[PDB]
Amino acid sequence: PRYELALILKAMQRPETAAALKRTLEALMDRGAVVRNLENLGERMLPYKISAHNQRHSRGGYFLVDFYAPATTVESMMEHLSRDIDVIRPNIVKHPLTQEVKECEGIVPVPLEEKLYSTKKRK
Amino acid sequence: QEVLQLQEEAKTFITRENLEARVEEALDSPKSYNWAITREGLVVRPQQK
Amino acid sequence: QDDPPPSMLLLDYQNVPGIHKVDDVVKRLLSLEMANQKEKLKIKKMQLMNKVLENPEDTSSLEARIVALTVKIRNYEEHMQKHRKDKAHKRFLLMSIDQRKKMLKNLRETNYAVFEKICKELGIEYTFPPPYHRKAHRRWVTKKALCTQVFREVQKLKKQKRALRAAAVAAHKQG
Amino acid sequence: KNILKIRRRKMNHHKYRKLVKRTRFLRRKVREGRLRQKQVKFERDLKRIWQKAGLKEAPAGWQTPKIYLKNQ
Amino acid sequence: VDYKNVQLLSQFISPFTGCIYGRHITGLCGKKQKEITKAIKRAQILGFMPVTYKDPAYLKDPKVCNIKYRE
RNA sequence: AGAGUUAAAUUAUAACUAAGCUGUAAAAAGCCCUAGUUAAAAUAAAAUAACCCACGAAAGUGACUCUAAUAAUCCUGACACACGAUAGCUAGGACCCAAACUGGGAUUAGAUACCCCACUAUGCCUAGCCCUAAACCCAAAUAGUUACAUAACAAAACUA
Ligand SMILES: [Mg+2]
Ligand SMILES: [Mg+2]
Ligand SMILES: [Mg+2]
Ligand SMILES: [Mg+2]
Ligand SMILES: [Mg+2]
Ligand SMILES: [Mg+2]
Ligand SMILES: [Mg+2]
Ligand SMILES: [Mg+2]
Ligand SMILES: [Mg+2]
Ligand SMILES: [Mg+2]
Ligand SMILES: [Mg+2]
Ligand SMILES: [Mg+2]
Ligand SMILES: [Mg+2]
Ligand SMILES: [Mg+2]
Ligand SMILES: [Mg+2]
Ligand SMILES: [Mg+2]
Ligand SMILES: [Mg+2]
Ligand SMILES: [Mg+2]
Ligand SMILES: [Mg+2]
Ligand SMILES: [Mg+2]
Ligand SMILES: [Mg+2]
Ligand SMILES: [Mg+2]
Ligand SMILES: [Mg+2]
Ligand SMILES: [Mg+2]
Ligand SMILES: [Mg+2]
Ligand SMILES: [Mg+2]
Ligand SMILES: [Mg+2]
Ligand SMILES: [Mg+2]
Ligand SMILES: [Mg+2]
Ligand SMILES: [Mg+2]
Ligand SMILES: [Mg+2]
Repeated sequence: PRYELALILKAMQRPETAAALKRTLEALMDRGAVVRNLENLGERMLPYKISAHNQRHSRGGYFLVDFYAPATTVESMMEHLSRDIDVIRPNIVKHPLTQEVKECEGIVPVPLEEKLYSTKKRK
Repeated sequence: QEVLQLQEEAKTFITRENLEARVEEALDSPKSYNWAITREGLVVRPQQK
Repeated sequence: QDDPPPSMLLLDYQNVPGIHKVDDVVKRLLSLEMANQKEKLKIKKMQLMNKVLENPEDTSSLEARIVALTVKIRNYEEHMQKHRKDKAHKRFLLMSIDQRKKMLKNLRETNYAVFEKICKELGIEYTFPPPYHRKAHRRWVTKKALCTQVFREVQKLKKQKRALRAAAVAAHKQG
Repeated sequence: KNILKIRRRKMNHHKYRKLVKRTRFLRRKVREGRLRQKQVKFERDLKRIWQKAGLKEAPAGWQTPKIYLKNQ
Repeated sequence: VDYKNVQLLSQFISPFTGCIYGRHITGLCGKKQKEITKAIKRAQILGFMPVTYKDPAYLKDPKVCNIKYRE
């Protein structure tokens, strides 16, 4: 997967929720995006209260949208997400699974540094 | 091998129709990533419910 | 301007078996469409080195490096268009335009015909470095401009004063 | 220590800036005064050429612009 | 390390402050410390995790770090 | 280099509540359109992580995200070319807070200062200049060696 969409949404009832998600992925599929998956992380009370669209929210629903999109596009979708009345905060991150795991071989122990000061028979 | 992986996931993708399915499913099955650690390197995932 | 078409199938997937039968979704995923820009630059690199070169394999070939460098320059130029305030990348571009000139001086000294054909292909022109780099300042540019025009005049005057002698001596010889 | 060299500089600089404040307009004269010599010598430099190249007038379309006195 | 598991990132944060413990406490490689830090900051701006205190839910979870506050 | 975003704090401005609040070695002036609490945009600046030592040619760079992206099959090289902290200059915006200047207040023989209080150019953005630093790691670049060898001190001595 290429890109990841963290959707924090205004907590609603089910129908309204469904609507919001649907039109979101519609917008994406219109900017040229291929949607992999949809992961509902639940409705949580937000860590802190978020003010957007002249409403200050306590709780919210959490969603994760993996998708492939062309480079040029990401701005467009960000704009159309910011415009949206029920998105309580958008974001788009390079999907975690493009990033490689380069093996910690372990701790390479660092030896004390020597030959800093000159040898001097002082005092 | 890569090309065939993607060939396999092409069956599982979300397309214009499956929206109606997928969305209805996403709400049905909440999934967690929440995940922990033990001093031995071991993981303890969320306690069984 | 050239245009590595949206559907072009990123380089590393080009020659693998059984591609065209594959459904349009995955083709769309491995297209230049979904690509980073780096990919498009791999393509441009390939195409240029095919059109221009002799032996696609040699990296170390003076020619090869000139072509590659030229690709990256052309890229820095677009990145220059969109960011005019970016001093860093201006630096890269201008170092690189130069290094290309360096290796071109190498071709022009060593293998002539090849150098020639590269200059033809890549639209690069070789202007010999002019002796005496001196900042031309207002006083000098002005005094030279004047002098140039004084010359341009004195040859005119000399021309006429000898032309009336041509006319006079010919009109005396004729009758 | 080496501060004792810097002290001198520090003083000499300060004592100079102070000077250039009092003297400012006297200075301003003598600067422009020499710019009007410059532009003139410059002119003569070129005049010399017509007269040396045999032309009577300065060549066609020559206003001989003022570089040194350039302002704003 | 993902910015998604806030439990994990909570494990490396001071409960009362919301501080991020240093290597000399957490005891991590260079790359894993850095990884954790960035992950946390991401989790804070995206708001999966709060800034100024350890989410109470996770106070009762296993404790990794070497700090002794209460003596 | 772009484009988008904000967690802590602060401020407008309301709701209450108390008369004080601020400020130093000690005070005074200052403000009570003040202060504590509860709400809350903009602007500005980026705790911890950092006991890390990465990235850039250097200046410099450490909130978040995405886009673009880090010259050279790699020797040296200018008065040429392109950059160059702060401060400053030009035009237009911004203005929480800081603050040269200046005006009060103390201190003082004096106090054009150190302390206090306000407030300004200015730090901020966009575009254009200016081209200076203890621009210093005071240690030129590129290959080497640890042989020979202690002026002193500092970061040990040297080839090409
Ligand atoms: Mg010693
Ligand atoms: Mg002197
Ligand atoms: Mg003079
Ligand atoms: Mg900008
Ligand atoms: Mg705030
Ligand atoms: Mg407040
Ligand atoms: Mg307030
Ligand atoms: Mg006190
Ligand atoms: Mg009083
Ligand atoms: Mg610190
Ligand atoms: Mg450092
Ligand atoms: Mg790139
Ligand atoms: Mg390089
Ligand atoms: Mg060089
Ligand atoms: Mg400067
Ligand atoms: Mg400035
Ligand atoms: Mg101001
Ligand atoms: Mg304001
Ligand atoms: Mg103030
Ligand atoms: Mg006074
Ligand atoms: Mg006294
Ligand atoms: Mg004192
Ligand atoms: Mg003010
Ligand atoms: Mg600045
Ligand atoms: Mg410095
Ligand atoms: Mg120093
Ligand atoms: Mg020096
Ligand atoms: Mg040098
Ligand atoms: Mg070099
Ligand atoms: Mg040796
Ligand atoms: Mg001795």
